[PDB]
Amino acid sequence: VKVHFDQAGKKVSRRNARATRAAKIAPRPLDLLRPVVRAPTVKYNRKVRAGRGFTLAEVKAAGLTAAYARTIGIAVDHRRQNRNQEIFDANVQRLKEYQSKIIVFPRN
Amino acid sequence: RNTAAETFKLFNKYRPETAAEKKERLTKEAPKPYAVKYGLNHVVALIENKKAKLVLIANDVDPIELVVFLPALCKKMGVPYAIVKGKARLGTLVNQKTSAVAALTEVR
Amino acid sequence: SHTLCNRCGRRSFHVQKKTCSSCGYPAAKTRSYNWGAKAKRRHTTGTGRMRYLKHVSRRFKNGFQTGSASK
Amino acid sequence: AGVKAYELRTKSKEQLASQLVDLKKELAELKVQKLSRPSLPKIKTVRKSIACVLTVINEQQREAVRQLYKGKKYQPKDLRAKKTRALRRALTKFEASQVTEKQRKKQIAFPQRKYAIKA
Amino acid sequence: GAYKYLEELQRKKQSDVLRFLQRVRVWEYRQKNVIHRAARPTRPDKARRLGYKAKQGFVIYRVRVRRGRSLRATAEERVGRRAANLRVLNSYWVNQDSTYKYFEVILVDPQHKAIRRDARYNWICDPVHKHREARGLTATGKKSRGINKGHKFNNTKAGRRKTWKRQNTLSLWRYRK
RNA sequence: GUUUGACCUCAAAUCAGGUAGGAGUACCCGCUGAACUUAAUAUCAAUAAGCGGAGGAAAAGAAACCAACCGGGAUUGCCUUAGUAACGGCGAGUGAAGCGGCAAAAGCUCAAAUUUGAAAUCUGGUACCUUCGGUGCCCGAGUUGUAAUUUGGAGAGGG
RNA sequence: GUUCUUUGUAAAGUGCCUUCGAAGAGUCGAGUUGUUUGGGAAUGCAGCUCUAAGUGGGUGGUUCCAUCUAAAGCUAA
RNA sequence: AUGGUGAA
Ligand SMILES: [Zn+2]
Repeated sequence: VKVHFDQAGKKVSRRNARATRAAKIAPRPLDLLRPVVRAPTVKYNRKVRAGRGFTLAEVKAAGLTAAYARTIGIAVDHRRQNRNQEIFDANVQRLKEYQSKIIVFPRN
Repeated sequence: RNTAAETFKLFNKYRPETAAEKKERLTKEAPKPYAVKYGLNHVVALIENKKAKLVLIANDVDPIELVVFLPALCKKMGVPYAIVKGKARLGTLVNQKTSAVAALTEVR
Repeated sequence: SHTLCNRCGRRSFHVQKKTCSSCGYPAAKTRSYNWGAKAKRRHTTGTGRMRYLKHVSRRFKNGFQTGSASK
Repeated sequence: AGVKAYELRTKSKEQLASQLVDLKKELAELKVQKLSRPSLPKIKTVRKSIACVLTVINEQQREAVRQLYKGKKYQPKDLRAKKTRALRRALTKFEASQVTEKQRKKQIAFPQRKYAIKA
Repeated sequence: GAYKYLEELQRKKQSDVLRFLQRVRVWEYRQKNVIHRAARPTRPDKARRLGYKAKQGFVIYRVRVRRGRSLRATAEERVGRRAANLRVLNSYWVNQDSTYKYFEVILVDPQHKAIRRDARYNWICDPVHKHREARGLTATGKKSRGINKGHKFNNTKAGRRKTWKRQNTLSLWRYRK
């Protein structure tokens, strides 16, 4: 029989790891900008949730290269379809807002 | 009998630039070259493209599959092809152990 | 009927069979089984001198450094 | 009384050998006389001196071997580090950091930038 | 790539030339030991796609297995038991007989400086890959284990023992649900 | 030229560089593999024990996937899905998975497309240097393919 | 940050025009005999005979459709 | 039942 007596210790360790990652990668937010996705399983279709990454078409509409999006903390999914237009427009607007808000530190 | 010897002697005047000759030329330097063809891959690439003008195929290639299909393709493309013995002599004239093929395009 | 064993000296070497029932001599692999809990504890490392294994932890803690202190 | 490493190391090989022979003779004499004394720290002192002399001789031999094998690769295993078998394997820093040309070009083209997101 | 023609020829395995070659090669192999070295693979098209390269370090073994556990996996384990210092990268059938099957196995020498410095192939030098054939991590081992995506392999997606332990081991939290 | 020089195969070296044994085994990966107890066979149980191989984690991992909606989108771990579907003397019992919520997220490398206007690649020996390696030279592997771009997420030839 | 330095007709990509653009075979699969499994229409796996194609093939839901490109490999959390 | 031991 397994008992999760360590729950508190695991939570503390996770918090410490998050703090260490924040210290290491301070400029970044420790996560990646991700799209807004409508769920399958009509029982949950009305629910709107995030996705793995933006599509290649979405990246092209945003006007940046896929590799540049990868290095600028934008998650890109190369296998996601584009069978909707409202979601595509929302993702494009979100990507544009994120790109406008971000500031890139130069080597100077 | 003597035909093979004469062919090998003629090919000895089309010897590919060996490592020593390449090093000597580079040192001296510190109108494209014409030489026989040895690599099977690029020989086959020239075949079916008609850049090849003469082909000799080794008769004692252990992977007989490597040479069974070559005569058929040569006949289909009309490129003069023949069977040749003496893989040791082929290697000597190619500046390698063996080549299994000897093709020529820019015959003077 | 038995005799001292070179590998272990447990005095469980059969003359008529030329083998040790305790440690499995002269078998290349030392005899061991899961059902023998007490035997496993008896034959497990740390019961002997551990001439070399003792300092492995110290060497790891020191990082396998080389040379000498510069005072 | 006794000997010191910083003094012994300055002597030559022949001098060290002569000192070792003399100390061995003294140790033998003290062992013979042991049956006529209740205490004998002198024997312990000479034993420690002999041990120090032998250690100095071994160090001199090892440094001579190291000088002989200096520079040339594939030196005798006795000089190589005994870190562990698992560390003799586990390819060294250069091999581990080696990267293919395609990956190097991709990384140079698109390096991982650093950026804050507040404005 | 000339290897495409060789692959196309090998696709029609029932050709007269291929039958001749197979019946010659089986007899030729029957005169040699059960497991032996080979200078180069007899199926370069297979070897190239399986990852074999002409550079130093790679080794080719030919192994005969009695006909009548995957035969490829058994051959890989047998060759690994002999070539302890080698890592069995891949294996593939090359000939068969009424009572014997012939497999050509490609292995890599992790101790070779070429492989060690080859970033594209130095991954096998990791000790985690030691005795890869013994754990069925090769293609044949994975196929035998049935670790593939899809409903067909749901019950063995992460090992039968692991899934049994996970689905038959009770778990309790500090606060009961 | 009844020599000689090459390639292929097989052998010898107390020649140079190494590698594998075994132990340990709580966790991992495969093979083999029982019994009592229960409504040979379901069940016990794909457990007990035996065999082989790894690390600090292992395995798996970026779909020939999940779904039938205006679709999702590596693997792994937890609540729920659930004691439901389903299986099963429909009894006794066995028994999941998509979706939903959270922890952490990173994708890449080849067979494949002549470099043929230049085997350009790489292993090893020696002399040096600023020695987890670099340069000059030599030797060897390699054309039965070592170099470079690239894997449909595409990609390449020209403007 | 000290700043040491450099090169090289340097390398890659973006947008348009534009000519091309090969998908891993004794392998999937089918039939048989066994192993395992509560496996839904004996699956997963092995032995046995056969073993196919490229705008083609695999998995599913109604004859038609939806979805991916296996039979090669690596990867911390 | 599994794995080993000695043996007129
Ligand atoms: Zn013993």
